[PDB]
Amino acid sequence: RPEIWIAQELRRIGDEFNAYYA
Amino acid sequence: RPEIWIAQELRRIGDEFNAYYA
Amino acid sequence: GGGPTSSEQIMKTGALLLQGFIQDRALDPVPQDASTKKLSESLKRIGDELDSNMELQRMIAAVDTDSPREVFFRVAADMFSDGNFNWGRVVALFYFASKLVLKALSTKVPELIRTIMGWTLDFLRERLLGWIQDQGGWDGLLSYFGS
Amino acid sequence: GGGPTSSEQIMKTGALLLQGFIQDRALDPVPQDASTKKLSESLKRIGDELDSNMELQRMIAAVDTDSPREVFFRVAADMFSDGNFNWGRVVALFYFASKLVLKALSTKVPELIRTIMGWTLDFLRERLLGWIQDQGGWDGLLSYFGS
Repeated sequence: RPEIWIAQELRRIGDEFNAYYA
Repeated sequence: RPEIWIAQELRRIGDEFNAYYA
Repeated sequence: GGGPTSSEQIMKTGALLLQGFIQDRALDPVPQDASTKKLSESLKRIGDELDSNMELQRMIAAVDTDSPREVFFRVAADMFSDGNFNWGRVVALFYFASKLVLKALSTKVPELIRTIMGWTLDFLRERLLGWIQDQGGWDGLLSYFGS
Repeated sequence: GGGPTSSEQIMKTGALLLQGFIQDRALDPVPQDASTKKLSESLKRIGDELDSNMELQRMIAAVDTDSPREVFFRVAADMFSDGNFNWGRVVALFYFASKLVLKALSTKVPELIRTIMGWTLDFLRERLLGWIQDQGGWDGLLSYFGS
């Protein structure tokens, strides 16, 4: 399901942001 | 009322078209 | 099995012409047979002309946005109230219908933004607020970005 | 009289940030005080980055369009299902909300076209059809345009 793919991609993106901004 | 202005302008436009296309 | 004069064909071809017109004023092109495409090309020219009618554009933008349906039928009825008919009027009505689509949406984007904001802020209040408070609110994100 | 940690300010500032974000991804800019504008500028950069994420764009476009609300809450719930929170996730959720606005509308334009076509063709059938039949249908308009 694209919805789950998107949730997974946004979580990945968020956590990557956090690694760089923290 | 803009609605009436528009109806008047479209009628004018239509009848002008008809003068040129007929 | 009806020809061009049949109500069936008038409604079918009218729908194709109108849909093509509305898409012109804007995704993919309405499929049209050769004769119908030829009409559409003429309608494109009239639409192009009327789009440069700045007064008309100003007035269409000025119209009250709450009930586009009432606007449509009032304009349509008013246009033809003298009992006269000609092709110029029919095409101008189709043009107005096309502009109403763009106008109507112009109401839609604001309403969609507000609706989607409602979901997001609802989720935030009920699921994220506690954690955000732990950061000292959005001033925490200021810090996060190095500001 | 609450400060940044207050639920009042978190909801007020969150609404301003989200509305500004959604308008970025697109009319006039949401009025924001100096500190809030500074956050918005950072969010603009993250949005800019994620807009170039072609896989993500493909998937957002691929989503079933019937109930954007269900999509939003399923994504939101899924994102935070591991019980973890950070600012990166909050911002990515705001980004998704902004894209949902554009997506949702993409359903709206088709539905608006069909609705407005309904009015127009209804008027045509009941008010114009007789006259159009007198022309021999739309082939009459072909003649009219000199085709």
